[PDB]
Amino acid sequence: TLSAEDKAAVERSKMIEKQLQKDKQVYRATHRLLLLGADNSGKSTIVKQMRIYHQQDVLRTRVKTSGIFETKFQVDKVNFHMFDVGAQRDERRKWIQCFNDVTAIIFVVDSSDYNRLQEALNDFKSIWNNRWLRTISVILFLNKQDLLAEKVLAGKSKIEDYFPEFARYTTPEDATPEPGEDPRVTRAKYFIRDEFLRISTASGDGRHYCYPHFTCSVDTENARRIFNDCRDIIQRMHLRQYELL
Amino acid sequence: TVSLWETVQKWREYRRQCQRSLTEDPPPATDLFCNRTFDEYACWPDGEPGSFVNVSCPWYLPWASSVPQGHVYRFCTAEGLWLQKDNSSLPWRDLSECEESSPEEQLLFLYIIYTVGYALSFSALVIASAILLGFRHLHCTRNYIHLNLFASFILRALSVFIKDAALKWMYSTAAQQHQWDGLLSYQDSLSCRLVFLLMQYCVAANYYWLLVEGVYLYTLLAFSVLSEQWIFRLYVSIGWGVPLLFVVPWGIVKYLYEDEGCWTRNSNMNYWLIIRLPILFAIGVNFLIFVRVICIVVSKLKANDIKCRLAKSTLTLIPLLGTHEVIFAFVMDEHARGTLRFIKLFTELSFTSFQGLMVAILYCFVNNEVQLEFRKSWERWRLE
Amino acid sequence: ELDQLRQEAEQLKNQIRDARKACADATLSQITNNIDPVGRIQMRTRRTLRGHLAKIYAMHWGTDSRLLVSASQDGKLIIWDSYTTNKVHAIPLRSSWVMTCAYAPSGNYVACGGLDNICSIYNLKTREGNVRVSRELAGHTGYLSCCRFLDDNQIVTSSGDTTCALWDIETGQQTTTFTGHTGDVMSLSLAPDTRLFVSGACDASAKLWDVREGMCRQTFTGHESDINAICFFPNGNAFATGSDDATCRLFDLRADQELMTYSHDNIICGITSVSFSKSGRLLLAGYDDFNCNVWDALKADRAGVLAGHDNRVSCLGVTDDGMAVATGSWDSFLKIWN
Amino acid sequence: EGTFTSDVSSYLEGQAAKEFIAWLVKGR
Amino acid sequence: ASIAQARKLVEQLKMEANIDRIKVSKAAADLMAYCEAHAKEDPLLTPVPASENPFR
Amino acid sequence: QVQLQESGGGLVQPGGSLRLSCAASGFTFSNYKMNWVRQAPGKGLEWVSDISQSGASISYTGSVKGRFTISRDNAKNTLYLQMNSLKPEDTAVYYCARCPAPFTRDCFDVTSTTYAYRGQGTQVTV
Ligand SMILES: C[C@H](c1c(Cl)ccc(C2CC2)c1Cl)n1cnc2cnc(-c3ccccc3[C@@H](C)C(=O)O)cc21
Repeated sequence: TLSAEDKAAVERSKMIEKQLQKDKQVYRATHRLLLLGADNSGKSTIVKQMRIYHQQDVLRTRVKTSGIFETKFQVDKVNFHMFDVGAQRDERRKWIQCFNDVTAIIFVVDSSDYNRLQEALNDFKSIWNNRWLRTISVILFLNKQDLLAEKVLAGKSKIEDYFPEFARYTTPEDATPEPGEDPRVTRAKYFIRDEFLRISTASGDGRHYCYPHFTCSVDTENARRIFNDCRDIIQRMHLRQYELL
Repeated sequence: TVSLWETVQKWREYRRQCQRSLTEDPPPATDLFCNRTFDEYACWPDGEPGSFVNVSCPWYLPWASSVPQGHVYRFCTAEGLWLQKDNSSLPWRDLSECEESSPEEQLLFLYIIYTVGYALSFSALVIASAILLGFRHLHCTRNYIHLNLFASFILRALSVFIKDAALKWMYSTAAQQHQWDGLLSYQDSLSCRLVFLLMQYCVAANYYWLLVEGVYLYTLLAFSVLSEQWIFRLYVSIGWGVPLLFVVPWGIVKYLYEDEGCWTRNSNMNYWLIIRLPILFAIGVNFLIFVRVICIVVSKLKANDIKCRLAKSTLTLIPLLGTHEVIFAFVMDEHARGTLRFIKLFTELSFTSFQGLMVAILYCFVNNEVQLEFRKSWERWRLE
Repeated sequence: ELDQLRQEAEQLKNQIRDARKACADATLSQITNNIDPVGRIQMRTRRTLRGHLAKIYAMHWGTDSRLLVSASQDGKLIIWDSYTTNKVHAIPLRSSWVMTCAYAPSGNYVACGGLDNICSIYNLKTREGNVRVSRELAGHTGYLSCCRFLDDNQIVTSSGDTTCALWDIETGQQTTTFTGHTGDVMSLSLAPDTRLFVSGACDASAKLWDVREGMCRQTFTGHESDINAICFFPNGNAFATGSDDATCRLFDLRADQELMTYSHDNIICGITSVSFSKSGRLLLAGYDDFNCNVWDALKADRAGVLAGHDNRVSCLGVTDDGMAVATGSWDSFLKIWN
Repeated sequence: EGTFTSDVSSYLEGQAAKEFIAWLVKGR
Repeated sequence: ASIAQARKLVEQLKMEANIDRIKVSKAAADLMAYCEAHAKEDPLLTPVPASENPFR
Repeated sequence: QVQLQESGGGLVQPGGSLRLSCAASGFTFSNYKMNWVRQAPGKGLEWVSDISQSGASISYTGSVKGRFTISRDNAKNTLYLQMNSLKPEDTAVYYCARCPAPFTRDCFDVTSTTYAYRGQGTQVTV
């Protein structure tokens, strides 16, 4: 009997609900990834080398203060979303809570720089034991493998000086050295990987894992590695709601 | 088997023949001669003093061909008074010549077992559906397909109970006598056929809603990006609608060529394949999905003990995906005879009767999300 | 020299401490050890609103007691109608990461903002009756966490670069910039005259500004950890603060001192949103353990709980007329309590 | 539940003919 | 620089010190008076009858 | 008002022993995970050691493992760092930092440039 106002309001609500239902599929069909790292990690290069897989369409203007960035890439029609954090202050304790519904937090580490590698280790440990990131799997990208290979095969490194465990260490049994790699380079690479996996395995339980990867600088398969890790994360999540795992 | 209706029809024909024979045949009426009598079993002609009147084993017998040779004997007194056994109220009527020439315990045991299983399944599943529907947090697309599985199991239990009641009534003494004399009992009413069509539809919908769950799980593990609403509508149409496409043709083809009685017997093994072949397809498909999911679980466990976790995963996947039937199912009804029949029937009936209870326990009473919801509700009730 | 400057700062801090100690005489509890207890208030969700696909991070009540705008990390600014659970607008955001929201005190504008260091201002009533970004305000070198419409032509924004700024929508400039914080400024609440406003920073300290002049008048210490939310007494002479140390606190302006601290041993998680009631006797506050907590300003005894959420409560606002309380939480659901 | 019913019915009706014959033999 | 920041902090502290601080008893009395004056007009503290309440 | 004061820094010959004490006030000491952060001249801040709420969990950086010892006195609200066999590379300004939130394992922003709950530093020269 009211009609008029009520009828128009119900019509508008139904149209808005149709729009929301249409946007639900688009929102839930894309995967959001947070890219974390430091200045000397090749993070910009990693973003550039996955960006090649995607009235003026050019948007180089943007904003001088930037804020949050974005880089959308498509693999096998899955349409990942990758959020590189731009011009923000040092402390990340209160805007990292926004990234709690995220398929995976990509973490990029400079293995070559032994001086600041402890800082990366501490940052990874802090990310691992954050209350709002206790279910977010971290994909580990140990960048700058070519620089590491150059550094170990040239001396003047003394990894034992920074880490008093290299001398009392052995190459892992499951090591898979690349054809042509010296034993020393593989030893150092797997030592760094085990250094990160010590934090990864401690705590963590079973609700989130770490996926180490030896990304060198410009490998075209970084995006495929990200896709495979996201697929594995989703499969493990789906196997857990069914209590099959 | 030999249906009762055929026997009573043949008895009516024999009675008509005997009635016309008593009129056509003239009585000799000789010295101390008897007269024609009808004991409702054999057409007795007129007798003679001391003459053992022999009448061949009458037809309309359910066995009949079992005793081709044999005569029914009924003598007469020396004064012609239809000699009686020990001077009783009826003539001496030895009929041992035309006589007969064990599954009951097994069937009763199976009935008891599966009735208890279906009762437990019905109770546990109504409780589980109430639990899943009351908690508005448990409204995923996964928990919508689970609810339809529970509804299919409940419908199967109701149809099974109704079919058992219909069988017990239609094979009672009162209905048997009604079909004996002149009446068309439950066996000749359309309610019988409707009940025994509803049974098969419910069974098929139960078999095709475990397939839907396997398909959904495979699509979750395999290629995932999809439209939730359209896919759920497709699964609803493929769970409650696909079984119609081979149940309704079964009802149409068993109303034309093989009506028998109440559509309860399967004397023809060609019309019964309309519900066996699709069900075998839905069983076999769920085995492949079960194997693939177990392979994926093994890969996930190995990538990261393994034996116990894999055993638990297989034992919790067996109830959900109906892969406990993969053992026998392809053992066809045409070849299975004897102890194999009892073993296959016991496995199928008992395990699919308790499958409802097992699924309810493993996916609505033990599931960690349901326990978390109950604990949250209890804690909220600690403040009241 | 810097050591002498540090010594002078320490001496000034001690002087301020003893000056504040000269007015303590009797605490708030001693004065208020006569009021009858408020009693248990049981609030049941009258309306629950559905439609957000992700966690909702902010919300503002319109100045008509009816309309309500919600901001969620999905990238939507849905404008509701709490009377009939009707969706009126579904404004799509340019940046999905939004941590604030606002409603102009006329019903004509609705702002937002987030990790993009930007403040998008949306016009609600145009010739075509459509929403569109009237202006985008840039100039903050950090994530933005709160927008409050001071008027139809000025909004105050608090960001993560330890500064607060006042904007002019017509030009987009930064007429007055408020500095003095040493940490991220999370939440700000204007006073009920649109003349003074206060902001709670992450350095465990609150401050009051002067809008026009643009400098701090007083600072308030006592909190041990980061401040996540802050509200204002309806009389404009007090403001409650909620921090990560699981303690709500009530400050005062004329006294320039802490008055009461709301805490309990059963409570260990911080506070995410604080909102006073119309009479200033119900200090509602969200919590990280998925339930709010109806406190009270004077007795400081936790009275009631609006426990209905399956995830962190992220926003909480009492309506101007006082007949509703909306609680938006990370479970993507808004609930109207009464 | 289709193979079992075709076994119960085939045996239940099998004894029905015997009961009918017995009724015709007992005296009807 | 650090010296400029320290000088600004010292000036801010000096400006904060020169105020007219009021005893907390009077502020508590003002808050109590406001609460008891607006108690009857608060719908949350004093529930409104369901007929008048727009949320049903 | 959270305040941290450090003392015990001074000139020491190489191989010597220096003890640093950090007295804290304004917050419940037992509820927070305390850290030690040092900043070498011409470089950035570097994390040194951390200690849990109860003093059970202890960790150190590689350069100081086996030489430095960190302990906390919950009753006295004081944090200690015992330094042994000082090296010339250990000359730095030492800050006594605190985890931002209580009852938590993550220590974010402790090594940041403008962290709030950090001491004003004591100079140690070798
Ligand atoms: C379908 C089934 C049935 C039917 Cl009607 C007729 C004959 C048998 C057996 C030969 C295989 C069975 Cl299993 N059924 C249906 N409603 C029943 C109620 N109760 C019993 C049941 C169950 C256990 C023992 C005995 C009984 C019956 C025979 C009784 O007491 O009359 C059996 C019932």
